[PDB]
Amino acid sequence: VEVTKKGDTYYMFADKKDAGKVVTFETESGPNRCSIQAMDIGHMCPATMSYECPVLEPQYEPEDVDCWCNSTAAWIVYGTCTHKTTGETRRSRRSITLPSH
Amino acid sequence: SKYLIKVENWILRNPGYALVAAVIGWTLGSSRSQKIIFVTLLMLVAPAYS
Amino acid sequence: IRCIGIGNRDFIEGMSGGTWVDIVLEHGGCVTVMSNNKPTLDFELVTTTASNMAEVRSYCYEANISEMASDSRCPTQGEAYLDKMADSQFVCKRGYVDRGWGNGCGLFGKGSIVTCAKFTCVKKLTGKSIQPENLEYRVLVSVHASQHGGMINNDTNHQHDKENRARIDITASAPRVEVELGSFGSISMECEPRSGLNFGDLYYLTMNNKHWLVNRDWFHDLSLPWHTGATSNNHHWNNKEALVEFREAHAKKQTAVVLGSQEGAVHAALAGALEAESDGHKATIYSGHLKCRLKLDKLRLKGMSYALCTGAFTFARTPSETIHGTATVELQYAGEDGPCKVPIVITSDTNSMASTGRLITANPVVTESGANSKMMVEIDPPFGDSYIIVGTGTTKITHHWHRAGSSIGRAFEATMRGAKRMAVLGDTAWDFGSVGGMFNSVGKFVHQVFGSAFKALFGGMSWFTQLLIGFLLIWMGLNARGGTVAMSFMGIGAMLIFLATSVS
Ligand SMILES: *[C@@H]1O[C@H](CO)[C@@H](O)[C@H](O)[C@H]1NC(C)=O
Repeated sequence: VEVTKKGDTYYMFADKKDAGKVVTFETESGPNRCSIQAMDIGHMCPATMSYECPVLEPQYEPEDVDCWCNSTAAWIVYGTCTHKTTGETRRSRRSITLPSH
Repeated sequence: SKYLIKVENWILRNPGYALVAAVIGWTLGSSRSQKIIFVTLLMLVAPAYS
Repeated sequence: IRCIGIGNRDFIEGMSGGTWVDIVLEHGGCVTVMSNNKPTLDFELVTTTASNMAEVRSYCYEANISEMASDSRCPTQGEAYLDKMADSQFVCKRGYVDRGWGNGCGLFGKGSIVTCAKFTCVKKLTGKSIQPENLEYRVLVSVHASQHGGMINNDTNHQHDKENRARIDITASAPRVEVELGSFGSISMECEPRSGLNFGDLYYLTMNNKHWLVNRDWFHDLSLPWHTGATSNNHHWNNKEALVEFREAHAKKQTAVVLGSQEGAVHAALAGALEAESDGHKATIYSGHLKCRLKLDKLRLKGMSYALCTGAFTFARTPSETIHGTATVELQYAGEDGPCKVPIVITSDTNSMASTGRLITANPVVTESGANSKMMVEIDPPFGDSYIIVGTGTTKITHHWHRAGSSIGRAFEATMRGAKRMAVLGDTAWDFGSVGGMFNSVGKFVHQVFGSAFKALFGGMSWFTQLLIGFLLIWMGLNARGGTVAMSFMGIGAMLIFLATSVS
């Protein structure tokens, strides 16, 4: 995965292949091992979900969290689409109805 | 139907003679309905002289 | 000849000396105008044209999203913040989610989470308004010139003699038009686009190369993203949350999704809607009537000065009959005498030789000087049995014809139709300006309302007996001291005198 810093904050460009595995990079504090448990992760495409995942103490188990690192809070970003066909999932099935007349 | 249209067209073709015959037959009846029958006789015999 | 095969056909006759005459045209019918010395004309309204329509509002049924971002803050930190909140193209939602030691911070309370994403409209539909000054009507004018009557000339490319047919574009800017029919002459038309379909409660909906008409109170009720009509490459949208569905909640994020194509919903909702057609940016409407006034001053005949035909006339087929009791006759002429007048008479017996009916086509004539030529005419046979005779000498041909119904029935039907027509012409019927046209107007409409029955009823149109009947009726109404017996009798007498003064 790509690791960059824009304005004193770390961005981790993670593709689809690195799904369910940890990665180690370097910060101003030192080495950082960060785990990624993204279940709905997709291929690389303009539709990119990005969310900060926070640092926590190893003596606690993750709860409703699919990303955690231990140096600081790290911002993760990854595409969300199917088979690199340039198409989002858009599986909402809201089926909004309109008045007849 | 078959004869009404013919006599109607005949009346509309020469209404003067028809009105003359009608006013002649009007004064030759004993009762009102009898006068009507007498003028309808002329109305019916009007198309064919024979 | 454009008015032959039409279900909704009328008949308008004006005064002999009356140049002006008013008519009403329906989008599904036709009008036939005849006179004593003028050739028969046939008016039809083809299409209502709407052009240069302004845009009012545009909706977006199918949309896409990209660059979803979120930010979460737990208690003792305040509201969440994102730089993309201030941008009009990015939509976000706020919420509160439960947090704890498992999520990063200590205090046991709910925090503030915000999530926004871009919004790009891939497909959209548009709504236009219709103004009266944009409408433009098209009326075709045909002339009964004893044409062959063949339907081989559908478009306007060729096979349309410019002296036999014409097209007129009535606009709201200039309602006065001058029509040139070539050798026949010129006419004037003043049409008033009034009493049509209301266009203050209708919107022209364009969607997926298709078009509809919708109600204004319903167009604003639709729950979809929208934006007004502003010429620009990137537009600001409102109420786009109706197309972007956010998940319930998550301790660190929120994943939004976009709805699919709502084309099916719109197609289902517009089932009971009116439809139309369009070419480029112009639209075509098939509903709406029109009122017009025609001035026939320079209109004349074409073959009034021609001679008679000394050749051989023959029928080309059995004469057909239309729904209005009119008979079309298709003749074939043999000989080379040039354009000559067609001698045709209608009587009750071969020995009578007395004109009993009228002709819908005035001055029937042959158009070319060929050896074996063809022509067509349209006549109105009298009720009952009749004989059509064509030609003179020992070569004249005869044909039997029959027509059901009654003269009084047709007279009453025509009178009721004329009364309905005069009732439709509520405004712009008379003129209250300069004096001298008021008596002309009252005479004109009493003629247009009672001549159909006058011609059918009062004998053989002698023009001499009717005047005497009118005079004696006026005298009978004059020598009467009782009320309500002199006014009505004098009115009927004057009506009959005027109707005999007109053309019979
Ligand atoms: C993060 O945790 C890993 C786990 O072994 C450790 O190797 C690394 O040094 C930690 N980072 C720090 C303490 O900055």
